[PDB]
Order: sequence, then C-alpha cells, then structure tokens
Amino acid sequence: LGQTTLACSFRSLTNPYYTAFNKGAQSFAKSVGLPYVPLTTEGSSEKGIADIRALLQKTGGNLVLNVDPNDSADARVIVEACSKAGAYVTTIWNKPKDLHPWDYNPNYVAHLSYDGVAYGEETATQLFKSMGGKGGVVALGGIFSNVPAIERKAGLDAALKKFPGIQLLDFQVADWNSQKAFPIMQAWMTRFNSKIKGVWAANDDMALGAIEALRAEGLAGQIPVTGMDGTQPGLVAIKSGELVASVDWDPFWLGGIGLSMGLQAKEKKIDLATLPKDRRESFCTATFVTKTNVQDVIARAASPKAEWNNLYARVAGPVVYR
Ligand SMILES: OC[C@H]1O[C@@H](O)[C@H](O)[C@@H](O)[C@H]1O
Repeated sequence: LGQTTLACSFRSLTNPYYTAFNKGAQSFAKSVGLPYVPLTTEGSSEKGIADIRALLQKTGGNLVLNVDPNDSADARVIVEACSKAGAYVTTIWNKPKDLHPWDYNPNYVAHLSYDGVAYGEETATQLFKSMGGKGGVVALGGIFSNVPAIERKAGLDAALKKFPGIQLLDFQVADWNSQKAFPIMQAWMTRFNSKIKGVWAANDDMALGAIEALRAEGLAGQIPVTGMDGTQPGLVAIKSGELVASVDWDPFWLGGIGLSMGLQAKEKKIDLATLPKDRRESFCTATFVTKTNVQDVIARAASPKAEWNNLYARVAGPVVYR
C-alpha cells in the first residue's frame, strides 16, 4: 500500500483546452505531493477504457481519476470499473442522462459541467448582433453524441429562433478538431461565397480552424466568428478582433478541482452521502469573454489562483436535462 495515484483522462494534447486541463491536474497533484498520471485517448474510446483498467490494476484501486469521457457511453463503463476497483472518479462533460453519482456512492464522486444551451445561445446571440441580426451563418459542431456538443447546438438553434433575420446556411460536425474544421470552412466559402456573414463554432479549436481558412482567403477579421473554451489562443484571436466571443470554462481549474473532490472523498474529508444534488452533479459558473473583458481573462490565465481547497466555489446549480 503506497501513495494514492492521481490520474487525468482526456481526448488530446493537440487542443489547447486540454493542454490547460492537463496543466491544472498536474498542478493539483503537485500541491498535494502525489504522483500524477496523464492519459490521452486520442479519440479511441477503446484505448481510454483500456488504459484506465491497466492503471486501476497497477494501483490495486488506490487511484483518483478525473476524466472527460471521449463519448457519453464510455462514462458508465469507466465508473463501473472504478467502483469495483474501489477507486474514486469525477466526470467532466460527457455521460448518459441516467448515470448519476448518487447511484454509485461513494466511488463516483461527482459530475461537472456547464449549461451548454445557455452559453451556446449566448455566443450565438453576440454573433448575430455583430451581423446586424441579418445574414447567412454557417456552424461547426462537436462530436455528435457529446453532451456539450448537443447542448451548445441547442443553444445555437434557440438564438436562431429569436433572430428570424438570420439564415442558417449549413451545420457541420468537425469533432472539436481545427484540422477538420479547416477544409469544411473552405468548402463552405466555395459553396456560399458572400452569403456567409458569420461563423459559429462549438469550441475554440474549431473556430481557430475556421479563422485559418478565412485568413487563407483574406477574410480573417471581416467575417465574425465565435467559439467556446476561452483558451489562450482563442483569447489572442479575440483581442485581435478575429474572434468576437468565447466562453471560459477554465480547463486549468477543471483539471485540478476534479481530482481535489475525488481525493477529499477518498480521504473521507467530505461526506458524499450528505451532499446536496447540485454538489454531486453541478453546472459551474463560466465567464463570457469578449474584447471588453478579454484583457482580464488573459491575465487570469498566466497567474491562476489554484483554489483547490474550495470545492464548491463555482457551483451555479445542478445539471439540468431538457
Ligand atoms: O469532451 C467535451 C469537450 O471536448 C473538447 O474538445 C471541447 O473543447 C470542450 O469544450 C468539450 O466540448
């Protein structure tokens, strides 16, 4: 019986969102002096669960996992594996509607998320304002089955209903990848040309991919684009006028807090069974970012006040399901 191992599972190191997510976990392990293990699936749900199992075995269950499930289906099997191993796990973003932490006390510590319908409608509303409320819009979505992809898209469709002057030219999935969004933006410009008066992206990486295509056609900054994540590269694009808005989930914080909750549960520092539901399944507070407050968000992400000890400081409310 040695030290507890802290592990963080996520899709890829190529998306700055996860670069920070990983940084935060790394920083939390650092603070408590526990070994850290990053796990990257690279899009393979099969690899992600395989790795988690391999780790659960080498630690004899003495593990605290903070994972962002590749797909919502993966969440249940991961949670089942941790539960039988006696390990503790926290979920981020993706999970089935029926999967609740309170059904797996105390191993399934918590699920963290944000209201994608609200924020998606927020970035979409800002985008349409920029367009004068009229014009053609193309939209890039995340992995089809992902909960945030579904919610943010739902937020978009709602902003559209409130702006009948906006015409949705075409919605396409780019799986959160800028390299997949690039060629899609190109084909849209060839297909719709001047009809495109704006671009909505389900996350920053895809927006930057969209902006790379615009830049290649000398339109970067002339066609308003929005994203979500609030990643440093996304923030830079906002200060430069190329991205009109984004939403900061604070991946750094997400990465560390997830493990913090899990570790405190394992140490019996918190009484899981007695926590309100909104502390088990939480929608967290995020920061809408635009040029007016971009400088403040940038400064935050270079001098992060790692509030690991204050577990429920950002609980906006419980996760809701339409
Ligand atoms: O797994 C869900 C996450 O996937 C990331 O690629 C994306 O940047 C996040 O905003 C969230 O959608």
